[PDB]
Amino acid sequence: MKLSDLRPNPGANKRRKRVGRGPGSGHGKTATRGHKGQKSRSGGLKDPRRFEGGRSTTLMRLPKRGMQGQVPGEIKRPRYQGVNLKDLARFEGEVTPELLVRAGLLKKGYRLKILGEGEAKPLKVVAHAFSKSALEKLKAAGGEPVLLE
Amino acid sequence: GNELVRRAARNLPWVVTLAPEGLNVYDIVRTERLVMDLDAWEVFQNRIG
Amino acid sequence: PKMKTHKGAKKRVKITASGKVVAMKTGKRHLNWQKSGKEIRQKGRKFVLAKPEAERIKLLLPYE
Amino acid sequence: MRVKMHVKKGDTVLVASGKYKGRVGKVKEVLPKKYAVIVEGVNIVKKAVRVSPKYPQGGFIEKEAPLHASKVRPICPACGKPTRVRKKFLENGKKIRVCAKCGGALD
RNA sequence: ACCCGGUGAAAUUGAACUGGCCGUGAAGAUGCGGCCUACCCGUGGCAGGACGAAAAGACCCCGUGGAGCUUUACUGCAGCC
RNA sequence: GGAUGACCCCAGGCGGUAGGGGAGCGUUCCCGAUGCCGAUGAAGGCCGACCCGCGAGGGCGGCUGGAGGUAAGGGAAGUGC
RNA sequence: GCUGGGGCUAGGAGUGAAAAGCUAACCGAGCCCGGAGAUAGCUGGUUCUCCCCGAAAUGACUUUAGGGUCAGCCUCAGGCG
RNA sequence: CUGUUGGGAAGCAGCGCCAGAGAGGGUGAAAGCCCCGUAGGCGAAAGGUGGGGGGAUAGGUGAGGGUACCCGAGUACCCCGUGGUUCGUGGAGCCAUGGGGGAAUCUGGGCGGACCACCGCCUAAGGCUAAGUACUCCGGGUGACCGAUAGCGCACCAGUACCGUGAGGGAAAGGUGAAAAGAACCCCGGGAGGGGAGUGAAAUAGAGCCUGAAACCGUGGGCUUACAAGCAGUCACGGCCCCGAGGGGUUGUGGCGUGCCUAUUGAAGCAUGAGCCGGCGACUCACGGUCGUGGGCGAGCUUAAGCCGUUGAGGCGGAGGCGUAGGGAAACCGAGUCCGAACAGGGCGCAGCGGCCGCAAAGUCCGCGGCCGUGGACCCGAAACCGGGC
RNA sequence: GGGGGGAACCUGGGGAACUGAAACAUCUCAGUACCCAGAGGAGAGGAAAGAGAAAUCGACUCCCUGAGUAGCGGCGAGCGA
Ligand SMILES: NC(=[NH2+])NCCC[C@H](N)C(=O)O
Ligand SMILES: [Mg+2]
Ligand SMILES: [Mg+2]
Ligand SMILES: [Mg+2]
Ligand SMILES: [Mg+2]
Ligand SMILES: [Mg+2]
Ligand SMILES: [Mg+2]
Ligand SMILES: [Mg+2]
Ligand SMILES: [Mg+2]
Ligand SMILES: [Mg+2]
Ligand SMILES: [Mg+2]
Ligand SMILES: [Mg+2]
Ligand SMILES: [Mg+2]
Ligand SMILES: [Mg+2]
Ligand SMILES: [Mg+2]
Ligand SMILES: [Mg+2]
Ligand SMILES: [Mg+2]
Ligand SMILES: [Mg+2]
Ligand SMILES: [Mg+2]
Ligand SMILES: [Mg+2]
Ligand SMILES: [Mg+2]
Ligand SMILES: [Mg+2]
Ligand SMILES: [Mg+2]
Ligand SMILES: [Mg+2]
Ligand SMILES: [Mg+2]
Ligand SMILES: [Mg+2]
Ligand SMILES: [Mg+2]
Ligand SMILES: [Mg+2]
Ligand SMILES: [Mg+2]
Ligand SMILES: [Mg+2]
Ligand SMILES: [Mg+2]
Ligand SMILES: [Mg+2]
Ligand SMILES: [Mg+2]
Ligand SMILES: [Mg+2]
Ligand SMILES: [Mg+2]
Ligand SMILES: [Mg+2]
Ligand SMILES: [Mg+2]
Ligand SMILES: [Mg+2]
Ligand SMILES: [Mg+2]
Ligand SMILES: [Mg+2]
Ligand SMILES: [Mg+2]
Ligand SMILES: [Mg+2]
Ligand SMILES: [Mg+2]
Ligand SMILES: [Mg+2]
Ligand SMILES: [Mg+2]
Ligand SMILES: [Mg+2]
Ligand SMILES: [Mg+2]
Ligand SMILES: [Mg+2]
Ligand SMILES: [Mg+2]
Ligand SMILES: [Mg+2]
Ligand SMILES: [Mg+2]
Ligand SMILES: [Mg+2]
Ligand SMILES: [Mg+2]
Ligand SMILES: [Mg+2]
Ligand SMILES: [Mg+2]
Ligand SMILES: [Mg+2]
Ligand SMILES: [Mg+2]
Ligand SMILES: [Mg+2]
Ligand SMILES: [Mg+2]
Ligand SMILES: [Mg+2]
Ligand SMILES: [Mg+2]
Ligand SMILES: [Mg+2]
Ligand SMILES: [Mg+2]
Ligand SMILES: [Mg+2]
Ligand SMILES: [Mg+2]
Ligand SMILES: [Mg+2]
Ligand SMILES: [Mg+2]
Ligand SMILES: [Mg+2]
Ligand SMILES: [Mg+2]
Ligand SMILES: [Mg+2]
Ligand SMILES: [Mg+2]
Ligand SMILES: [Mg+2]
Ligand SMILES: [Mg+2]
Ligand SMILES: [Mg+2]
Ligand SMILES: [Mg+2]
Ligand SMILES: [Mg+2]
Ligand SMILES: [Mg+2]
Ligand SMILES: [Mg+2]
Ligand SMILES: [Mg+2]
Ligand SMILES: [Mg+2]
Ligand SMILES: [Mg+2]
Ligand SMILES: [Mg+2]
Ligand SMILES: [Mg+2]
Ligand SMILES: [Mg+2]
Ligand SMILES: [Mg+2]
Ligand SMILES: [Mg+2]
Ligand SMILES: [Mg+2]
Ligand SMILES: [Mg+2]
Ligand SMILES: [Mg+2]
Ligand SMILES: [Mg+2]
Ligand SMILES: [Mg+2]
Ligand SMILES: [Mg+2]
Ligand SMILES: [Mg+2]
Ligand SMILES: [Mg+2]
Ligand SMILES: [Mg+2]
Ligand SMILES: [Mg+2]
Ligand SMILES: [Mg+2]
Ligand SMILES: [Mg+2]
Ligand SMILES: [Mg+2]
Ligand SMILES: [Mg+2]
Ligand SMILES: [Mg+2]
Ligand SMILES: [Mg+2]
Ligand SMILES: [Mg+2]
Ligand SMILES: [Mg+2]
Ligand SMILES: [Mg+2]
Ligand SMILES: [Mg+2]
Ligand SMILES: [Mg+2]
Ligand SMILES: [Mg+2]
Ligand SMILES: [Mg+2]
Ligand SMILES: [Mg+2]
Ligand SMILES: [Mg+2]
Ligand SMILES: [Mg+2]
Ligand SMILES: [Mg+2]
Ligand SMILES: [Mg+2]
Ligand SMILES: [Mg+2]
Ligand SMILES: [Mg+2]
Ligand SMILES: [Mg+2]
Ligand SMILES: [Mg+2]
Ligand SMILES: [Mg+2]
Ligand SMILES: [Mg+2]
Ligand SMILES: [Mg+2]
Ligand SMILES: [Mg+2]
Ligand SMILES: [Mg+2]
Ligand SMILES: [Mg+2]
Ligand SMILES: [Mg+2]
Ligand SMILES: [Mg+2]
Ligand SMILES: [Mg+2]
Ligand SMILES: [Mg+2]
Ligand SMILES: [Mg+2]
Ligand SMILES: [Mg+2]
Ligand SMILES: [Mg+2]
Ligand SMILES: [Mg+2]
Ligand SMILES: [Mg+2]
Ligand SMILES: [Mg+2]
Ligand SMILES: [Mg+2]
Ligand SMILES: [Mg+2]
Ligand SMILES: [Mg+2]
Ligand SMILES: [Mg+2]
Ligand SMILES: [Mg+2]
Ligand SMILES: [Mg+2]
Ligand SMILES: [Mg+2]
Ligand SMILES: [Mg+2]
Ligand SMILES: [Mg+2]
Ligand SMILES: [Mg+2]
Ligand SMILES: [Mg+2]
Ligand SMILES: [Mg+2]
Ligand SMILES: [Mg+2]
Ligand SMILES: [Mg+2]
Ligand SMILES: [Mg+2]
Ligand SMILES: [Mg+2]
Ligand SMILES: [Mg+2]
Ligand SMILES: [Mg+2]
Ligand SMILES: [Mg+2]
Ligand SMILES: [Mg+2]
Ligand SMILES: [Mg+2]
Ligand SMILES: [Mg+2]
Ligand SMILES: [Mg+2]
Ligand SMILES: [Mg+2]
Ligand SMILES: [Mg+2]
Ligand SMILES: [Mg+2]
Ligand SMILES: [Mg+2]
Ligand SMILES: [Mg+2]
Ligand SMILES: [Mg+2]
Ligand SMILES: [Mg+2]
Ligand SMILES: [Mg+2]
Ligand SMILES: [Mg+2]
Ligand SMILES: [Mg+2]
Ligand SMILES: [Mg+2]
Ligand SMILES: [Mg+2]
Ligand SMILES: [Mg+2]
Ligand SMILES: [Mg+2]
Ligand SMILES: [Mg+2]
Ligand SMILES: [Mg+2]
Ligand SMILES: [Mg+2]
Ligand SMILES: [Mg+2]
Ligand SMILES: [Mg+2]
Ligand SMILES: [Mg+2]
Ligand SMILES: [Mg+2]
Ligand SMILES: [Mg+2]
Ligand SMILES: [Mg+2]
Ligand SMILES: [Mg+2]
Ligand SMILES: [Mg+2]
Ligand SMILES: [Mg+2]
Ligand SMILES: [Mg+2]
Ligand SMILES: [Mg+2]
Ligand SMILES: [Mg+2]
Ligand SMILES: [Mg+2]
Ligand SMILES: [Mg+2]
Ligand SMILES: [Mg+2]
Ligand SMILES: [Mg+2]
Ligand SMILES: [Mg+2]
Ligand SMILES: [Mg+2]
Ligand SMILES: [Mg+2]
Ligand SMILES: [Mg+2]
Ligand SMILES: [Mg+2]
Ligand SMILES: [Mg+2]
Ligand SMILES: [Mg+2]
Ligand SMILES: [Mg+2]
Ligand SMILES: [Mg+2]
Ligand SMILES: [Mg+2]
Ligand SMILES: [Mg+2]
Ligand SMILES: [Mg+2]
Ligand SMILES: [Mg+2]
Ligand SMILES: [Mg+2]
Ligand SMILES: [Mg+2]
Ligand SMILES: [Mg+2]
Ligand SMILES: [Mg+2]
Ligand SMILES: [Mg+2]
Ligand SMILES: [Mg+2]
Ligand SMILES: [Mg+2]
Ligand SMILES: [Mg+2]
Ligand SMILES: [Mg+2]
Ligand SMILES: [Mg+2]
Ligand SMILES: [Mg+2]
Ligand SMILES: [Mg+2]
Ligand SMILES: [Mg+2]
Ligand SMILES: [Mg+2]
Ligand SMILES: [Mg+2]
Ligand SMILES: [Mg+2]
Ligand SMILES: [Mg+2]
Ligand SMILES: [Mg+2]
Ligand SMILES: [Mg+2]
Ligand SMILES: [Mg+2]
Ligand SMILES: [Mg+2]
Ligand SMILES: [Mg+2]
Ligand SMILES: [Mg+2]
Ligand SMILES: [Mg+2]
Ligand SMILES: [Mg+2]
Ligand SMILES: [Mg+2]
Ligand SMILES: [Mg+2]
Ligand SMILES: [Mg+2]
Ligand SMILES: [Mg+2]
Ligand SMILES: [Mg+2]
Ligand SMILES: [Mg+2]
Ligand SMILES: [Mg+2]
Ligand SMILES: [Mg+2]
Ligand SMILES: [Mg+2]
Ligand SMILES: [Mg+2]
Ligand SMILES: [Mg+2]
Ligand SMILES: [Mg+2]
Ligand SMILES: [Mg+2]
Ligand SMILES: [Mg+2]
Ligand SMILES: [Mg+2]
Ligand SMILES: [Mg+2]
Ligand SMILES: [Mg+2]
Ligand SMILES: [Mg+2]
Ligand SMILES: [Mg+2]
Ligand SMILES: [Mg+2]
Ligand SMILES: [Mg+2]
Ligand SMILES: [Mg+2]
Ligand SMILES: [Mg+2]
Ligand SMILES: [Mg+2]
Ligand SMILES: [Mg+2]
Ligand SMILES: [Mg+2]
Ligand SMILES: [Mg+2]
Ligand SMILES: [Mg+2]
Ligand SMILES: [Mg+2]
Ligand SMILES: [Mg+2]
Ligand SMILES: [Mg+2]
Ligand SMILES: [Mg+2]
Ligand SMILES: [Mg+2]
Ligand SMILES: [Mg+2]
Ligand SMILES: [Mg+2]
Ligand SMILES: [Mg+2]
Ligand SMILES: [Mg+2]
Ligand SMILES: [Mg+2]
Ligand SMILES: [Mg+2]
Ligand SMILES: [Mg+2]
Ligand SMILES: [Mg+2]
Ligand SMILES: [Zn+2]
Repeated sequence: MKLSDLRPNPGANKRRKRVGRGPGSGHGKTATRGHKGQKSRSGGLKDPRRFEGGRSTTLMRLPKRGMQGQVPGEIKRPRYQGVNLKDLARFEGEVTPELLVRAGLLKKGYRLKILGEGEAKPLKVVAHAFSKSALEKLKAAGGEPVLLE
Repeated sequence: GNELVRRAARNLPWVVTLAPEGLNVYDIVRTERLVMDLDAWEVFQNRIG
Repeated sequence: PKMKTHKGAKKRVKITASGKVVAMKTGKRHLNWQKSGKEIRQKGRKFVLAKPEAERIKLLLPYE
Repeated sequence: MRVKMHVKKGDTVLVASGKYKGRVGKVKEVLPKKYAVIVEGVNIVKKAVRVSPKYPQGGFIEKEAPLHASKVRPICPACGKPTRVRKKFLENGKKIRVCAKCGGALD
């Protein structure tokens, strides 16, 4: 295998579309922009995601809902992330927040709550909270739920 | 990893010289043959492990 | 530079788990006295935005 | 700072390349700015001269044309061979050109 | 002005092998149809046509274009109380 | 059919502006290349009624020119008027 | 009254026996450089080849009407059949 | 080193040799070994630097107990007007301060987003402080940077010529040849210019100099043209010329035939643009998004800045990001959740293929491509607006 | 001792407008362009009357990140710790 054999698979590297390069190309002259109007201009239209030709927009006619907050901003409160029993299936012995963090299950800065999906395993699981069903299943499967403060 | 060896071979038109920390596929594919130290073979196996 | 989130949308709308866009029904902010209980009640629910408009609004929320 | 010339007026050199290759002669002049040497009876050209006080009867004269200095190799006064030059430091402790084939001074 | 010797521009110019009538044609045709007329090339003249040249109509409208001006338009500011 | 873009056979489609899609040509530069073509003549220029390609193009030959050019296969753009 | 020489007043400012006159051959706001590649929903222009498909000039809404957003109509990929 | 072809060898041939040096530039063409260099080493009396090393010096240093002396004033602090901050008057704190009022010395005071209490944090109204950061007039190194309309405005005697009262504006213009060997001398000519001679491998390389396209101008030749109606061609046939059952050139007659581009419902159009030729000339890039796609890995995927290495070598780095759970304004609950009195009803949500193996896949990372957002964002063009100058 | 100069860079004192908001005034552009003063090879900042919830951290500067998050906003365009 040498350099002259090194080759991308079909489709991996595709040719660009080049416009305004002649009649034969299919993209000459107007360069696929049609004739005149704002959209054909350099700079083009207002943001198509929002603007609607001057009329009150779809978005702006909908009502606001909920607490939007106010200065000085987000109120610090403990935050929970749920991990399901099924996600605990891979572990042995003792599971803790730091282990679930490391496994890629639990995000940092989040308190750990166990949720009921899947089957419980006889494990000592250490967490900041449990759903009712998670608690039931873990007891029944012979595990030891330890509740933090 | 032997500097003395690399210095002796480096000026040869048909030889490309590398320390094992520098092993890279462009240089492998460039050349018809691969020649390695047992020592170099070892850091290589560590790298791909 | 990275896209900015449109806060006007972020305050009016939510992207559901399957990527639908849900908003509060319009038309009960005021002038309600002569509106039937059926009107008030039904306008108190969320509704799913029509597909073409939802797609536009989602594009305004690149980090949700 | 200065043009490096491996040859000087008027050591004996071999003309190693060009129409006059193989020729041997003394170095009449050295012209660092063109990096060139004049070698006796080598690279002769026919030059037209006007009827003048300098050249009554006029006609043509013969001239030695410069040679690119790399075309020229000094001949060792010791072993009589064309050679590259080396530098040697004396006790003096000056530096001299010496022949590469044997070790003789070229001056 | 014209002719001979000397020197020698310009706007303009898709290319041209560039006629009349009656028609037709984006509605006023050297250029299409039918017919009529017409050997090839100039020089001095005339201005009817080439919708002749010049100037991206200055009228008129349009642009959520501009500028000067006005006021009991709006909102400010100087200044004065 | 044959098994796979191996080529053959039968059949049907193939006017086209805005525009969508597909497949290619060529230009500059990099890897290939410490290679290879090159003064027994590079690039560029001028011919050609010749060869290949649907075409964009590519060969080849004669002349000019006088020192550079650069393959199969890939990469990147100041890439075609 | 005219006029030489030496001076002063300038850009929303000067100066004006008043014409929006004049302020270095175009002044309803000088010139130069800079913001600056201002902005231009307007006009113009937009460059190699071949192959398949192939529109619209409608509706709703729009300080909108020669511009837009959505729908309709075209195209390509995957799926259904 | 030799031979060989050549004006010339470095090409080709034979036989060698160096290499910690086969980066690169030259030499008459294409050279590791001819030259300048390159690898590897060496070098400063003088001046500059010296953040590294060494040495001085300045400076540096207890414990309880009592005393309540001191601890930055038109200051804090409150009010009024305003600025800064993400904060546009907002529940509006904090930091700064133009005006008015105006303290206290630790049992003093400021802060933790009005305010109050509690609980903490901190020590205002004096000053200094390397390094890590920014820039590029200057020197150097290196380009999937330019190659004389490009690249700086300037490769060249350019911020020049020239334009402008001035501020200011602002060009064009590179190449003989290996070597000047740059053409003695003769000939026509006042000179210019040329013809010989001569140099050169080459002189349509002769200095108005490499190559030398195109428009454009001319000389010579072939065919053709003065009864003819034309977007200039095309199809056919015949004549003549040329190269040798074929082809090339030319065009007499006959047939057919409304330039190109733009803009338009519609143009040959008497609608736009273009004298002709050559060269310059317009859909890009960064970051983010969204689909598609080629791979990697897969309940996981992936690193950023840096750090080490390299000197066209790659690696380390898990901070962080996306994903693995949703629903609710939220408290919160969770395979559910929200509305509700509801165990009602509804909204938004929740569940691979083969013989442990393979395979496929959520997802995610990277490449590529379409399109979108932000920037001048396809290119060219205003009238104007503003600032500082003249 | 000062004065004046220096391509950018830096700090301070002043400080627009086009533009964007498909009009426009708050808002944006932007504390940008520009003017001025000063500094130096850098400049600024700097040793908590800090942060802000961790029973925590420990000068300042700079890069990554946090994060287009928190918030701000004719709650518009946008702005943005
Ligand atoms: N340690 C090494 N051999 N490094 C690679 C070679 C270094 C240098 N580029 C050479 O080829 O001579
Ligand atoms: Mg590409
Ligand atoms: Mg692209
Ligand atoms: Mg394509
Ligand atoms: Mg292309
Ligand atoms: Mg084309
Ligand atoms: Mg296409
Ligand atoms: Mg098309
Ligand atoms: Mg066109
Ligand atoms: Mg266009
Ligand atoms: Mg298009
Ligand atoms: Mg397109
Ligand atoms: Mg388009
Ligand atoms: Mg167009
Ligand atoms: Mg149109
Ligand atoms: Mg159109
Ligand atoms: Mg157009
Ligand atoms: Mg139109
Ligand atoms: Mg238009
Ligand atoms: Mg359009
Ligand atoms: Mg335009
Ligand atoms: Mg533009
Ligand atoms: Mg626009
Ligand atoms: Mg309206
Ligand atoms: Mg929030
Ligand atoms: Mg704060
Ligand atoms: Mg146990
Ligand atoms: Mg090498
Ligand atoms: Mg080597
Ligand atoms: Mg190699
Ligand atoms: Mg190498
Ligand atoms: Mg809002
Ligand atoms: Mg409502
Ligand atoms: Mg209400
Ligand atoms: Mg209310
Ligand atoms: Mg009623
Ligand atoms: Mg009722
Ligand atoms: Mg009622
Ligand atoms: Mg109700
Ligand atoms: Mg996020
Ligand atoms: Mg999420
Ligand atoms: Mg020397
Ligand atoms: Mg020789
Ligand atoms: Mg000899
Ligand atoms: Mg000496
Ligand atoms: Mg006469
Ligand atoms: Mg005359
Ligand atoms: Mg003609
Ligand atoms: Mg005629
Ligand atoms: Mg009629
Ligand atoms: Mg007409
Ligand atoms: Mg008529
Ligand atoms: Mg006629
Ligand atoms: Mg005709
Ligand atoms: Mg006709
Ligand atoms: Mg006719
Ligand atoms: Mg007629
Ligand atoms: Mg007729
Ligand atoms: Mg007639
Ligand atoms: Mg006449
Ligand atoms: Mg007339
Ligand atoms: Mg007349
Ligand atoms: Mg006419
Ligand atoms: Mg007329
Ligand atoms: Mg007329
Ligand atoms: Mg005209
Ligand atoms: Mg006129
Ligand atoms: Mg006009
Ligand atoms: Mg115009
Ligand atoms: Mg007009
Ligand atoms: Mg007009
Ligand atoms: Mg007028
Ligand atoms: Mg008028
Ligand atoms: Mg009108
Ligand atoms: Mg008007
Ligand atoms: Mg209006
Ligand atoms: Mg309008
Ligand atoms: Mg207006
Ligand atoms: Mg106005
Ligand atoms: Mg004005
Ligand atoms: Mg077709
Ligand atoms: Mg296709
Ligand atoms: Mg190609
Ligand atoms: Mg090309
Ligand atoms: Mg390059
Ligand atoms: Mg190479
Ligand atoms: Mg090469
Ligand atoms: Mg060869
Ligand atoms: Mg030849
Ligand atoms: Mg080339
Ligand atoms: Mg050809
Ligand atoms: Mg040739
Ligand atoms: Mg060369
Ligand atoms: Mg080529
Ligand atoms: Mg190549
Ligand atoms: Mg290739
Ligand atoms: Mg490759
Ligand atoms: Mg271009
Ligand atoms: Mg007087
Ligand atoms: Mg006077
Ligand atoms: Mg006077
Ligand atoms: Mg005077
Ligand atoms: Mg004045
Ligand atoms: Mg005065
Ligand atoms: Mg002035
Ligand atoms: Mg003015
Ligand atoms: Mg002004
Ligand atoms: Mg003004
Ligand atoms: Mg005035
Ligand atoms: Mg007067
Ligand atoms: Mg003037
Ligand atoms: Mg005047
Ligand atoms: Mg004005
Ligand atoms: Mg004037
Ligand atoms: Mg200026
Ligand atoms: Mg600007
Ligand atoms: Mg402009
Ligand atoms: Mg405007
Ligand atoms: Mg284009
Ligand atoms: Mg069709
Ligand atoms: Mg309609
Ligand atoms: Mg509507
Ligand atoms: Mg309407
Ligand atoms: Mg209107
Ligand atoms: Mg109308
Ligand atoms: Mg419009
Ligand atoms: Mg649509
Ligand atoms: Mg259909
Ligand atoms: Mg579709
Ligand atoms: Mg399909
Ligand atoms: Mg030769
Ligand atoms: Mg010979
Ligand atoms: Mg030889
Ligand atoms: Mg050999
Ligand atoms: Mg090397
Ligand atoms: Mg080399
Ligand atoms: Mg070399
Ligand atoms: Mg060679
Ligand atoms: Mg070569
Ligand atoms: Mg060499
Ligand atoms: Mg060295
Ligand atoms: Mg050295
Ligand atoms: Mg003490
Ligand atoms: Mg004590
Ligand atoms: Mg006291
Ligand atoms: Mg204090
Ligand atoms: Mg004091
Ligand atoms: Mg205050
Ligand atoms: Mg503020
Ligand atoms: Mg404030
Ligand atoms: Mg508020
Ligand atoms: Mg505040
Ligand atoms: Mg407080
Ligand atoms: Mg205060
Ligand atoms: Mg105050
Ligand atoms: Mg205290
Ligand atoms: Mg106190
Ligand atoms: Mg305070
Ligand atoms: Mg306070
Ligand atoms: Mg605090
Ligand atoms: Mg608080
Ligand atoms: Mg307290
Ligand atoms: Mg504190
Ligand atoms: Mg300080
Ligand atoms: Mg230090
Ligand atoms: Mg410092
Ligand atoms: Mg520093
Ligand atoms: Mg630097
Ligand atoms: Mg430099
Ligand atoms: Mg180039
Ligand atoms: Mg080059
Ligand atoms: Mg030039
Ligand atoms: Mg230039
Ligand atoms: Mg040239
Ligand atoms: Mg330039
Ligand atoms: Mg320069
Ligand atoms: Mg220039
Ligand atoms: Mg120039
Ligand atoms: Mg000059
Ligand atoms: Mg002037
Ligand atoms: Mg002057
Ligand atoms: Mg100027
Ligand atoms: Mg030359
Ligand atoms: Mg020369
Ligand atoms: Mg030569
Ligand atoms: Mg004479
Ligand atoms: Mg005579
Ligand atoms: Mg003469
Ligand atoms: Mg003559
Ligand atoms: Mg002569
Ligand atoms: Mg001769
Ligand atoms: Mg020859
Ligand atoms: Mg020749
Ligand atoms: Mg020639
Ligand atoms: Mg020549
Ligand atoms: Mg040459
Ligand atoms: Mg020439
Ligand atoms: Mg010529
Ligand atoms: Mg002739
Ligand atoms: Mg007749
Ligand atoms: Mg006849
Ligand atoms: Mg005919
Ligand atoms: Mg026939
Ligand atoms: Mg024939
Ligand atoms: Mg013919
Ligand atoms: Mg014929
Ligand atoms: Mg017939
Ligand atoms: Mg016609
Ligand atoms: Mg027609
Ligand atoms: Mg055309
Ligand atoms: Mg046009
Ligand atoms: Mg038009
Ligand atoms: Mg029209
Ligand atoms: Mg019309
Ligand atoms: Mg016509
Ligand atoms: Mg016409
Ligand atoms: Mg007209
Ligand atoms: Mg026309
Ligand atoms: Mg028009
Ligand atoms: Mg013209
Ligand atoms: Mg022409
Ligand atoms: Mg051209
Ligand atoms: Mg694009
Ligand atoms: Mg770009
Ligand atoms: Mg991009
Ligand atoms: Mg993409
Ligand atoms: Mg991707
Ligand atoms: Mg991977
Ligand atoms: Mg990883
Ligand atoms: Mg993030
Ligand atoms: Mg939520
Ligand atoms: Mg409730
Ligand atoms: Mg439910
Ligand atoms: Mg359901
Ligand atoms: Mg897989
Ligand atoms: Mg994947
Ligand atoms: Mg898109
Ligand atoms: Mg921009
Ligand atoms: Mg711009
Ligand atoms: Mg752009
Ligand atoms: Mg764009
Ligand atoms: Mg003006
Ligand atoms: Mg304005
Ligand atoms: Mg104005
Ligand atoms: Mg104004
Ligand atoms: Mg001013
Ligand atoms: Mg001073
Ligand atoms: Mg100074
Ligand atoms: Mg400041
Ligand atoms: Mg100051
Ligand atoms: Mg300020
Ligand atoms: Mg400032
Ligand atoms: Mg101002
Ligand atoms: Mg404004
Ligand atoms: Mg703007
Ligand atoms: Mg803007
Ligand atoms: Mg905008
Ligand atoms: Mg606006
Ligand atoms: Mg606008
Ligand atoms: Mg306006
Ligand atoms: Mg504005
Ligand atoms: Mg601002
Ligand atoms: Mg600036
Ligand atoms: Mg200064
Ligand atoms: Mg520094
Ligand atoms: Mg400092
Ligand atoms: Mg302190
Ligand atoms: Mg985050
Ligand atoms: Mg701001
Ligand atoms: Zn010797």
